[PDB]
Amino acid sequence: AITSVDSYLLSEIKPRLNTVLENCYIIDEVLKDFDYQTRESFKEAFCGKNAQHEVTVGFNFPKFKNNYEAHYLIQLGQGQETKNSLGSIQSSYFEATGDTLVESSTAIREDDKLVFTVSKPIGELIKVEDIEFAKYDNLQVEGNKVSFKYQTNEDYENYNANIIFTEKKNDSKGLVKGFTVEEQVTVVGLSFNVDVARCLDAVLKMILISMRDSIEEQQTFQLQNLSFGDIAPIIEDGDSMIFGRPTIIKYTSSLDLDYTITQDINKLTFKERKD
Amino acid sequence: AIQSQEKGTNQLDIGILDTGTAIGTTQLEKRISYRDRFTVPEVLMPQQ
Repeated sequence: AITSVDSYLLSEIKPRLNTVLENCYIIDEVLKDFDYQTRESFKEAFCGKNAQHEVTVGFNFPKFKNNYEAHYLIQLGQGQETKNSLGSIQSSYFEATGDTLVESSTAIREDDKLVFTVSKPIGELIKVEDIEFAKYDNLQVEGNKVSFKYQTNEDYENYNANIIFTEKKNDSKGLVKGFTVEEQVTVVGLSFNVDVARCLDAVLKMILISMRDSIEEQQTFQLQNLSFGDIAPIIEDGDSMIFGRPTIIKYTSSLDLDYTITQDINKLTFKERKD
Repeated sequence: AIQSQEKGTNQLDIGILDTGTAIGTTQLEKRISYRDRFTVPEVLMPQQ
């Protein structure tokens, strides 16, 4: 599973940043240490549902003009290989598996079992929220749905559960070959007003903190490290300077490829010899 | 009066940017100051 850190960063940042800027309480919590003036100015400009001004995020070298009132700029940076396993072997799988999904699913009644439906089939069930099925419940997964004994659990006929599971792709089996890569990605906020840049950097730090609970980087992009540069004038040739403070984010991910195996043994030929 | 008007374009990682030099000459008795602002309604500029 080749990793595109930049796209993941963008997808995590955009909705999360919009949600954070949606409400004032979270912003006030974030900007507790800042002075009244800059805090209130940033809140007036960008914060709130009905904010007239808006921030943006995008990759570097855009052929079009880019808004320099407040923008998050991303560039890919360097990368390095840090650790390897014997034969480049990372893991072995019997059934092809895709991404790990989290889905909410209300309990349902079936003639012998309570069940939960899901969007897609199941390759493996990791966890059901606040449940530890015993032998009596006889937890079974049958494609799309997971099921447990009806009678002794009948109080929970409409349990508002949620599920963490894994997609199923194929029944084939193979080996995972790959290594670990230690990658650096640079993120910088741009603004002709330095105070806006400072507040933007603080918001960036908070959303990076919040991201650590995300499933994907919990499973794929562990060992997050941060590093901040100095406030510098990005450009001097305009009528007014652009000010930005670059930040460097580090991640560790496992670049890997699935090598299928067609060998399947189903018969044995134990015979003696004579001389 | 205005001369040498230039629409100098710099293409960078942040994006494209319009900046250039234009040399002007005033009337008598007028004392301009740093970062004064002028606007020419007559002349229109294309942008995309």
